[PDB]
Amino acid sequence: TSILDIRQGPKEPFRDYVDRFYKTLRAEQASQEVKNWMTETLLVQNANPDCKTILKALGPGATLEEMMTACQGV
Amino acid sequence: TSILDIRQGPKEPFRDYVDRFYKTLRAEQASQEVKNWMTETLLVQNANPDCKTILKALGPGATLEEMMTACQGV
Amino acid sequence: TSILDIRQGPKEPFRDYVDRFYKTLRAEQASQEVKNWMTETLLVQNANPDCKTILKALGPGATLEEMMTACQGV
Amino acid sequence: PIVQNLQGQMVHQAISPRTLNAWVKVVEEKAFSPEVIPMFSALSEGATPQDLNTMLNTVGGHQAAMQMLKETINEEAAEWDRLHPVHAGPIAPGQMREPRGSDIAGTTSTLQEQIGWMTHNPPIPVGEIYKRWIILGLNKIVRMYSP
Amino acid sequence: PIVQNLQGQMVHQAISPRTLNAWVKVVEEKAFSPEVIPMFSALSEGATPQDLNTMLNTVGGHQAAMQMLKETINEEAAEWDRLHPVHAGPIAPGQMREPRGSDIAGTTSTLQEQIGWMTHNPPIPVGEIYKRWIILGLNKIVRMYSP
Amino acid sequence: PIVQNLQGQMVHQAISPRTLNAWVKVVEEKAFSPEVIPMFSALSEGATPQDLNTMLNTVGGHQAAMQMLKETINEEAAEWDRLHPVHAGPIAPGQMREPRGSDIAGTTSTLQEQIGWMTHNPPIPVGEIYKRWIILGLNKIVRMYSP
Repeated sequence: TSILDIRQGPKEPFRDYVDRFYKTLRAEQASQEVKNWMTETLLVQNANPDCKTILKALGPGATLEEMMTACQGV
Repeated sequence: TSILDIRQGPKEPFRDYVDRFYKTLRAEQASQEVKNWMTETLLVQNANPDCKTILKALGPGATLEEMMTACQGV
Repeated sequence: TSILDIRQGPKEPFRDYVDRFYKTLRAEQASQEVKNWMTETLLVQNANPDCKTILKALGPGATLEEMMTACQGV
Repeated sequence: PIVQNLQGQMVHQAISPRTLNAWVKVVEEKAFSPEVIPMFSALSEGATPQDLNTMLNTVGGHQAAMQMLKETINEEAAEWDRLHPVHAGPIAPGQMREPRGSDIAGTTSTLQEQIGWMTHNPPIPVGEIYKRWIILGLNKIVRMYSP
Repeated sequence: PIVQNLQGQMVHQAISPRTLNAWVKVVEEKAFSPEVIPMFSALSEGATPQDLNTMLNTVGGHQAAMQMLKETINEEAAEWDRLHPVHAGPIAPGQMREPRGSDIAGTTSTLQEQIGWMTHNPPIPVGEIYKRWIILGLNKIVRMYSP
Repeated sequence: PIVQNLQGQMVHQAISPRTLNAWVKVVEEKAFSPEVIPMFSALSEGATPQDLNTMLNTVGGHQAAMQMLKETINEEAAEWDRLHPVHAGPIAPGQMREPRGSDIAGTTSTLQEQIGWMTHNPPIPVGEIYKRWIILGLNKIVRMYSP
């Protein structure tokens, strides 16, 4: 399965999705800079509308514990 | 789950509650003095009315074997 | 079971067939040159029409990752 | 790990498979539970950075946590480099080089280099520095993964 | 494997059955998962080519992958022979012969020969050359077997 | 088996129960599968004929195969005797006797005799001769027991 095919379900906790992401990211062998680009970009983009909304409110500069606690009720 | 969210049921033995308390207290990393404050304070406060009543009669200076044997029939 | 009796189903993924082939090839004890001949020949020949068609388009010189990714949707 | 031999010297010996598997099994069974940290600490006795990356790299599952840890290890390493600047002028022929955050993380150093630093006199405890970063990052995880 | 004895010399000792079985069990359980590569690397510590063919030959199942690996090992070996030509004139009585791709793959060399190369001064790391080919071929597999 | 001791001599040591049981378990689980042959080969490292009959005699089940093997071992042994005739005149006091097919099969020789031949200088590899017969007979079985 390709990294672009990794997406969050409509009922799937973000948490279970983030695990899937760094597992597939774990099978990507690209430069770190590209993998940083993938992190800030693709993760949020394939996140579900309800959490996506939430993550837009965190702004930039956000870290994984704060994202992970931010989308917990969703 | 937060330490403030730890409370004793209306039918729950104190014993099962005290176990829950020092497990959650086991995941708190605060100074010992603060954790002493939590011990004497929060434990009794979230204890159920029937045992709470019992514990008020032990007075201060009480230790865990005496609290644990004090609320046994409740 | 003989190596000539190894064939791909009409709904069977190629992948599951290629596994069967090198398992049976694993129980053949013939010279390497003969086993090379078996590889390029018998594998494609007993492959199903839909994939067979696909494999004909790869031409010669093809390697197993490219064959295996080539017949994936079939 | 680097262990003391019968002769009375410190030499490297490899870690054992049922030690490896015991590390695996702990993680399988108790996931993020606090008992993992003393457990880790015991099984990391006399361990190298190299052995510590081996233990972290051999994890399966909990990849969100594994990434959070990595990023904590690099932050703590960035902080090592900040706090301890490189030293004045060229490296002496008679001496061996001071470590960076990445040598502590095992990344830029070789095993023989990791044995030089630890076995040499004075010895430098690059295991124990990485160990605190691991334990610190373990606290981060434990605190987050509390529900 | 070739291990250091108490006396302070490098001697060959056989690999253990519960090591063997641990190799088997890893493959059974985690198939093509990435954790297999650090795992391999730890269990291949101090290992010979001969022991590495033993480990590859003792696999059951995943024969498409096992063939892809073989063919990668031969390609990497063909490449060894290409990059390193044979040396000028006859082999000296005082010296031992340079390895080929097939000696690295363990095929054309004997154990005592594999111990000569590794134990001799300078030593040549024919394990580590095969190890990269195995790891490289492991990447090929992992990348393919991603779904 | 005959193993090298710390002192630097070749001495006999007994094979281990969890080695024995590992041999049993392989046969239980993988029956006639090809992985049995490398597996055998590893567990037969440094083994005597006597230990090899022990391993064959301790099988349960697959008695048609066990008989086919026996009969292959005797054929290969008959062939040893054919190809290598007995030598000229009486046996020297200063020397020890040449083996027959049945000494290789372990039958007519004693352990101390099996240790004489292997430890002596030049050594004779009576294990490796029986080993090929076992592997050859293993091919016969594998080929038949393919379905």
